[PDB]
Formats: sequence, C-alpha cells, structure tokens
Amino acid sequence: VAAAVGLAAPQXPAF
Repeated sequence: VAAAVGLAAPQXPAF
C-alpha cells in the first residue's frame, strides 16, 4: 500500500 507512494513519488514533480 505505502509502497505505491514510493514508486510513484519520483515522477510527481512533472505533474
């Protein structure tokens, strides 16, 4: 569950 946040996280700034 929490894992998903970590894998997504590096892309967030582009959005």
